[PDB]
Amino acid sequence: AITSVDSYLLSEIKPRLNTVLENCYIIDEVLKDFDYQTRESFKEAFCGKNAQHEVTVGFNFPKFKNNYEAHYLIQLGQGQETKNSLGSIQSSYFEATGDTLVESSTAIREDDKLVFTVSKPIGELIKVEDIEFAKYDNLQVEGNKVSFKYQTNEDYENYNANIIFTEKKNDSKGLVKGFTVEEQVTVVGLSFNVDVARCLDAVLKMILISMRDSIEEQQTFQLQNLSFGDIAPIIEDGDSMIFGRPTIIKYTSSLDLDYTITQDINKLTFKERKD
Amino acid sequence: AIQSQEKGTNQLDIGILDTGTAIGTTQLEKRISYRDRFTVPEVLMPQQ
Repeated sequence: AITSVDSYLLSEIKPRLNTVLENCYIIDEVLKDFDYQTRESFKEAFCGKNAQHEVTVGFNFPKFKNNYEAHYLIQLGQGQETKNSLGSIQSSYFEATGDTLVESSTAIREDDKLVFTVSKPIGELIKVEDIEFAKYDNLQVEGNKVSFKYQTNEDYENYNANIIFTEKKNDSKGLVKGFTVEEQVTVVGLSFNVDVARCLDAVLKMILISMRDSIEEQQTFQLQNLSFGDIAPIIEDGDSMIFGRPTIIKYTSSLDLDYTITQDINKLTFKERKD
Repeated sequence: AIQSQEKGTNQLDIGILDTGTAIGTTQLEKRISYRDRFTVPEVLMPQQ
């Protein structure tokens, strides 16, 4: 599973940043240490549902003009290989598996079992929220749905559960070959007003903190490290300077490829010899 | 009066940017100051 850190960063940042800027309480919590003036100015400009001004995020070298009132700029940076396993072997799988999904699913009644439906089939069930099925419940997964004994659990006929599971792709089996890569990605906020840049950097730090609970980087992009540069004038040739403070984010991910195996043994030929 | 008007374009990682030099000459008795602002309604500029 080749990793595109930049796209993941963008997808995590955009909705999360919009949600954070949606409400004032979270912003006030974030900007507790800042002075009244800059805090209130940033809140007036960008914060709130009905904010007239808006921030943006995008990759570097855009052929079009880019808004320099407040923008998050991303560039890919360097990368390095840090650790390897014997034969480049990372893991072995019997059934092809895709991404790990989290889905909410209300309990349902079936003639012998309570069940939960899901969007897609199941390759493996990791966890059901606040449940530890015993032998009596006889937890079974049958494609799309997971099921447990009806009678002794009948109080929970409409349990508002949620599920963490894994997609199923194929029944084939193979080996995972790959290594670990230690990658650096640079993120910088741009603004002709330095105070806006400072507040933007603080918001960036908070959303990076919040991201650590995300499933994907919990499973794929562990060992997050941060590093901040100095406030510098990005450009001097305009009528007014652009000010930005670059930040460097580090991640560790496992670049890997699935090598299928067609060998399947189903018969044995134990015979003696004579001389 | 205005001369040498230039629409100098710099293409960078942040994006494209319009900046250039234009040399002007005033009337008598007028004392301009740093970062004064002028606007020419007559002349229109294309942008995309």
